[PDB]
Amino acid sequence: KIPVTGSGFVAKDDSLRTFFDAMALQ
Amino acid sequence: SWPFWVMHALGCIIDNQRGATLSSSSEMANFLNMFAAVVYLQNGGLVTMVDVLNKSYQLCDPMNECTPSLPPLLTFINQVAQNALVLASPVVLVLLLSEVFLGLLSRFAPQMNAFAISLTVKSGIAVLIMLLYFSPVLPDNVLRLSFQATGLSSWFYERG
Amino acid sequence: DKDLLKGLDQEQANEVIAVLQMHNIEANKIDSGKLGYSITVAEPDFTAAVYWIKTYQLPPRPRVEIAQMFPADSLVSSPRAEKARLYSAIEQRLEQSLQTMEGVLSARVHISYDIDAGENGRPPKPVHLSALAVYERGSPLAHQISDIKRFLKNSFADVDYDNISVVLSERSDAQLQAPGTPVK
Amino acid sequence: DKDLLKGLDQEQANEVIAVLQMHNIEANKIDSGKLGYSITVAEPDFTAAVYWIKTYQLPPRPRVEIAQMFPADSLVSSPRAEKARLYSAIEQRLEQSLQTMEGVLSARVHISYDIDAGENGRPPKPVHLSALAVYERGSPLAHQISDIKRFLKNSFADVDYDNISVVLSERSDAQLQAPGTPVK
Amino acid sequence: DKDLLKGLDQEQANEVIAVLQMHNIEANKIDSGKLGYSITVAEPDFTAAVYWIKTYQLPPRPRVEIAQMFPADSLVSSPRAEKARLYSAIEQRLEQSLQTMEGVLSARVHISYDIDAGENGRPPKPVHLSALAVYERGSPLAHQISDIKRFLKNSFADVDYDNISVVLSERSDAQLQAPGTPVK
Amino acid sequence: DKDLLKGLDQEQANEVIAVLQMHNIEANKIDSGKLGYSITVAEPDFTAAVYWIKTYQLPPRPRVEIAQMFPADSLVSSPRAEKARLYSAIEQRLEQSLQTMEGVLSARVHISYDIDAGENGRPPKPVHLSALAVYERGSPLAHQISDIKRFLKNSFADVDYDNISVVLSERSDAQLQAPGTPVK
Amino acid sequence: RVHISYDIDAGENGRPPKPVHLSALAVYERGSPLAHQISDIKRFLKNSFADVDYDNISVVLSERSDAQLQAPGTPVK
Amino acid sequence: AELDSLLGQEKERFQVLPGRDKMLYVAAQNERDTLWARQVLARGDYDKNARVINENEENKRISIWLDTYYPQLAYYRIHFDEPRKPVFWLSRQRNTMSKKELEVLSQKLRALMPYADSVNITLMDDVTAAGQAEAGLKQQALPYSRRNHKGGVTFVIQGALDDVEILRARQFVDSYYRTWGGRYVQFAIELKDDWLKGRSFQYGAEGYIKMSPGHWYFPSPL
Amino acid sequence: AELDSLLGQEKERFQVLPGRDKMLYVAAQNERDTLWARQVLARGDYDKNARVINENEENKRISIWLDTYYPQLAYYRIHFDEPRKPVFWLSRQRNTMSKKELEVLSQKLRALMPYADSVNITLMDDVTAAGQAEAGLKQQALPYSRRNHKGGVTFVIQGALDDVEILRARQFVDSYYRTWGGRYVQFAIELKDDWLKGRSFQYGAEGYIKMSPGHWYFPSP
Amino acid sequence: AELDSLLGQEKERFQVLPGRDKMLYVAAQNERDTLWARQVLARGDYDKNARVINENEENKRISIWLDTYYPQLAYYRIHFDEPRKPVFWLSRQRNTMSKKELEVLSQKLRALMPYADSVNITLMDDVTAAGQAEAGLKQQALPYSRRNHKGGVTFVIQGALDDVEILRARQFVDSYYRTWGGRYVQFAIELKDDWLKGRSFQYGAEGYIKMSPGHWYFPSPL
Repeated sequence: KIPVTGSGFVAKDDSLRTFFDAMALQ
Repeated sequence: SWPFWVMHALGCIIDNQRGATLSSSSEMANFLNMFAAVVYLQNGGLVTMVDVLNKSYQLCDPMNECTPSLPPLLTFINQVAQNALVLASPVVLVLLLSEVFLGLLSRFAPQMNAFAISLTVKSGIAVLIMLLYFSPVLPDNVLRLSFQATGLSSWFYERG
Repeated sequence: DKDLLKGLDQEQANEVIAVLQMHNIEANKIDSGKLGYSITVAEPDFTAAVYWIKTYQLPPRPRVEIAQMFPADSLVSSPRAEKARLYSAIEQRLEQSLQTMEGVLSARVHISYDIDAGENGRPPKPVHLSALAVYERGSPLAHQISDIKRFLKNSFADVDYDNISVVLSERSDAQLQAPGTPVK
Repeated sequence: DKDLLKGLDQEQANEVIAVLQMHNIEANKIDSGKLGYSITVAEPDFTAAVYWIKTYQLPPRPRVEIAQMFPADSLVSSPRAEKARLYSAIEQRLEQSLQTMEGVLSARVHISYDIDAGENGRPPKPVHLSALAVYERGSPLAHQISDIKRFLKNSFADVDYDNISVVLSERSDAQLQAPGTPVK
Repeated sequence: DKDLLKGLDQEQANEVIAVLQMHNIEANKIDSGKLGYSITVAEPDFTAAVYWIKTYQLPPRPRVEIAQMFPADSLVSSPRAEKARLYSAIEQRLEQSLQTMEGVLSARVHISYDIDAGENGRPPKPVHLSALAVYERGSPLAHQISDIKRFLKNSFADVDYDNISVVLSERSDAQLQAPGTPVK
Repeated sequence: DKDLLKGLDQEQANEVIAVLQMHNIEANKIDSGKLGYSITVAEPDFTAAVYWIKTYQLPPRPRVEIAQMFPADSLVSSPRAEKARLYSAIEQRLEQSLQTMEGVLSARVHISYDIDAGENGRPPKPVHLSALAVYERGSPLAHQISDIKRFLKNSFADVDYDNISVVLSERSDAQLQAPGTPVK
Repeated sequence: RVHISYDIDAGENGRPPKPVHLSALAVYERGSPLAHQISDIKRFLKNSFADVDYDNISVVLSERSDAQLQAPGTPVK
Repeated sequence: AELDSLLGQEKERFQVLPGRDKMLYVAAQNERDTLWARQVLARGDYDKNARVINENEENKRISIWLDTYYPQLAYYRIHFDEPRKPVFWLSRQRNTMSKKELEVLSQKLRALMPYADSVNITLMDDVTAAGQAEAGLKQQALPYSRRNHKGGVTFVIQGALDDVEILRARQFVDSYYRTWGGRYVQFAIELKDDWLKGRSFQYGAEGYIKMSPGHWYFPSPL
Repeated sequence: AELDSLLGQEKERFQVLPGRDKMLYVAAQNERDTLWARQVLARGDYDKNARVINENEENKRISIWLDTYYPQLAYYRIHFDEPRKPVFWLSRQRNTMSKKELEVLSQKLRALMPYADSVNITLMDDVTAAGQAEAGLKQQALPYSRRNHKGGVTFVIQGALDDVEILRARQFVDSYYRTWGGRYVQFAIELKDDWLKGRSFQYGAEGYIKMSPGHWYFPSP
Repeated sequence: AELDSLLGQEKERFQVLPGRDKMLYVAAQNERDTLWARQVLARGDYDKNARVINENEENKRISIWLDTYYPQLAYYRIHFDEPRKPVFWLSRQRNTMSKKELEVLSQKLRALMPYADSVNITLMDDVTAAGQAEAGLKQQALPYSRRNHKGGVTFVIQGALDDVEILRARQFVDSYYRTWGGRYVQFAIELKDDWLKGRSFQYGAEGYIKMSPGHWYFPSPL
């Protein structure tokens, strides 16, 4: 029920803390 | 102080209609305001006066500049006024209808001077009809009109 | 010959004939103008007919609704007198809308009345429902128990499936033949 | 000619003949002017007609609207007595606007009413819908569910598809031949 | 010749004949003066029209608008009681303006009502729409859904393209030939 | 010559003849004096004319405007009821001005209304427009849609080109020849 | 015949409202296995109200008496 | 006064079978046509004897006699698609009846129903009645849980189903009940909400329910 | 009078056929004219017996007979494009019937339909019925998920479909169901709301949905 | 009274053709003139028999017969400019019938249409049907997206188009559906709220990357 094919992060008006914490696994 | 204000406003209407205030151009209205104070304080009472200011700190914490939200404030005065008129509804209709009923007898007997007679009889009538619904009708509206904490969202919002 | 009820209404008269024909006694309906209807029987069936009057509580009372005891003609109207007339028009309209379903002959629905939750600081309670139904025979009445629960679920604010209780049955055996006249 | 019922009006009489003809009996609709209508059947048919009167709860009651309990002729009207007259006019418009779809013959729509929001400061809750329908037979009624829930979704503020429930069925089999008079 | 209905007005009588003519039976439109109209059919064609009167719920009720519940002649009008006429007059004017397109024969639009977000301090919610339409056949009715959305989108303050739902269909087959009398 | 309608309007009778003459059936506009107009059709064309009555929803309602249920005769008028009467006169005057352009036969214009901003704490939002138009055929109607948006651009405070939507179309085929009487 | 428990004092004071109790009586047609007929009524009676439990309802039921169909008889002397 | 004119105008929904015990038999199709004929025979405009039979009634009528005189019998359904020669669907892997006493069953069944000329006994397989019942419930992509046990299986459909999967699953069972009968395989469709309605729990062999962030409940191992 | 004058004025929508069981069958085209013709035989202006047949109603009557005398049969539909010589679409990859036992079926099917003269049985393939349905579902640009199993496949359509996809879906299923029928392949349209509207999320192998700046949701794999 | 006098005054918008089964065919040009002629034969002012044909529905009458007796056939449309010699547009690169069994189809298509004399068969090419739809879509300067697959292609027109981009796209498709029909190529005009008209990109460490075409689009906050 999550219709996308690839891999990646979609950000809709994040506050630069929940954005950069999501890059903390790569 | 909403239901105490209309109750103090209630007693001033019944005081003003019966005479007794025409020395301007009151003790009775003080009596109802004390009475609704005690019957509010007994069942619960003070538990709901502290709860609305404990929740007020959860939605109006300072260094955030919350305001009292002007556009629903502008109907506050008629909101207690329409609660004032319907609470003073039944006793002003009988006193007014009795006067013109007396006035039709002055048209039937010309030198009665029913204005003088109107002052002697109205203070007993204006208090008697309100004794019938004093017991079952007044004290529950006092508890109904107590402002509760659930409506705290509609009067405020923080600005940043 | 002997009378047993008189002065009935139209719908009270039609109920007495339909019960006695189930129990093999034949009665007669005679109109009397402005004094309502009247119901007579024969001579030997009179002793048994009074026995069925006592059990079935004839004549039937008029059915009672909750909006009858809080009339709108009163110039005052408390909020306990407004939610009760609001609930009483919903619990007749859902039952009358239930009669347009597939195979239902009769139904009766009840709603929970909540009036004292708004006067104090207490939160409003959840709302419960219950329904009855009589189905036409030949129906698999184990599979028709989930469409009434689905329709009645989100016709209100927020119910669960435990608060809805529907118990239903198949119709009785049909009475179609005449009683027969007692000859002597 | 045993008389069954008298005093019915125009819309009540056309439902009685449509039910009796399903069970192989015919009637006569005799007009009486100011006293409404009247319905008579024969004597061997009298025992059967009184059986179907009690089961189908005939005569039908007139259908109830919520706006009848709150008249617009009052002097002052509360906000509780205004959202009940507002919500009652949309749901009468929503089932007449459902008849202009293809295939549909009848519909009934119910809305969840808000009661506590008029006197309290609580925010209102989500609104739930429920609908009934009768479809002309032969239609692929499985693919017909996705259009009514889509149409009913964005006719309000914010609903979701788990709060809308549609239970629909095809109409019954057609009655096209005459009953036949009972000769005896 | 048994009578079905009487007392109907002008607009009702041309709909009852239009339903029976779909089902291969004749009808006569009899006037009665100020007492409305009446309709009579023949005796072999009596059993079919009673079955179709109950199903299509004929005669039709007059179509209800929300402006009929709030008349302008009241002495006091709330702000809650004035937006309801305002919402129910824009809802009729776009319906009369959609009929001027190429191919549309009938349409009905429903606006999402919001009334409790005005007196309070909450911001007003987004407005949702839902429209129906009927096109003449022979048209590519999948490509004409994009300009009805384009016309209604910037007719309000701020809507999106997914809070509006248009469900449309083509008209039925033309009935041009006579029903035909029963031969006796 | 069976009758169809009576009690109509001068413009309502000029509309009934215009739909039937599109569909190859004739009519007779018999005047009744003070009652109004009345349409009687021939007997073989009676089945087809009834079918076109149900589809086109005839007789036509009078076209509604928003300033018809907020009349200017009352002694007091809210600011909510004063911007809606101002806005209801611009979209009628703009319609009278749109028909005098080069090629426009008819048009209809809607403006986004403002309700809550009189009392809510928000300043008023931008204006959104929507327009329809019917052009005489032979016109290069892809280039005409940019001359109406320029005229509609600076008819408000500050609107953009995205809040104006113009959907226009060439006119239909001409109906010029007589229907033809049935040979009886 | 059904009976409901009445509450008067709780609606005015700070005391919470009490639980709701139900009791029903019934006269059944004879020939019925009336030990299994007691569970549909408690299932029906529970969620026709705000907050009741299954042990505050008590059903007492009985089959009807034998039918009386014959005439008494006139006293001859 | 013949009987076939006493019925309706269309002589295609009824079919008159002459019995062997001086009684005519009219075979209807549904409950509505049985009441159309039972009103005719109840008012009494036919001086001889006649009876109306059905499919749902006749399949429950000759099972009371069969559940008394021939108990523990494994059968499926009796079809009356040809009313002069019905077909008895006997099971194969659950009986121990020989060839000789099956003619005794085909003669003690013929004398209780007089309109049948002969009864045919076919042995239907038992696992092919559930492999078509599993494949049809798999085409609708519905969640289920099969429970195999001795002498009958049980398919459990629980959860919060939506509106299309209840109509499509109610249209599938009655088309299965119409052909196989409800003796061997039973459908148990049950609509209930999320059990443990909003509580977090730790399932499997050591279970506990969390009434609150600081409250633990220890029922049966979830 | 004879039957073809007792119907309407348009003598083109019905075609009467004389039966073998001393009847006369009329072959309508939809449910709107069958009630027109059944109104005629019900009011009683014809002396002998007659019936009104249909495409879909007769396609359910002779399927009730077939699942009583011949169970575990793999077929799709009987086509009634010419009502005097119908064509029966039998499956190929799911049955083992020889030529000798196909003539008993084609001669016992003639006695159930007295209006027909012969039945032409052809063995259709099983992969082309699902290859035109899958390729027909990509042309409408719809997201789907095929689940294969033995003896039937099914296509489930999910998501927040807009108004053009729930009109192209009905115009495609009814054109495919009209040809093949719903015996082998069945569609299941179910529509849910999007959990991702104003939310930020990471997609791929370790997918999660941030329902708030401080609230994570780990979904099912 | 002959046939072409009972119709309207202008005797050139219709076209009366003699049939072979002793009937008489009238050839209208649109759905408006179809109801003009059908009112004549319904009101009953003509003694003999007559039928009404049409371009959009006679292409449907012999496509219902065609997808029963000749499945897996690739064709586009039948043009009826001269009704005594219709033209059938087959596919060249997707049809594998020889010359002997193509002449059987023309004599079998003759029996469905009793007004026609001989149906002409030509083999249209399959990439020319896609080149006219592509070069005609670039000529209007419309942002589109092509999806190639086996047995037909499809073109999607997404985005938040304005009124001119809707009017040019809607006008070209209806002048294209007339020629080739919608059996092979389907158009997918849809309005969504994104200012980026169809396309989608992901951005990391080198620039932008054009994503594969999918159904989900990002809603645009601007």
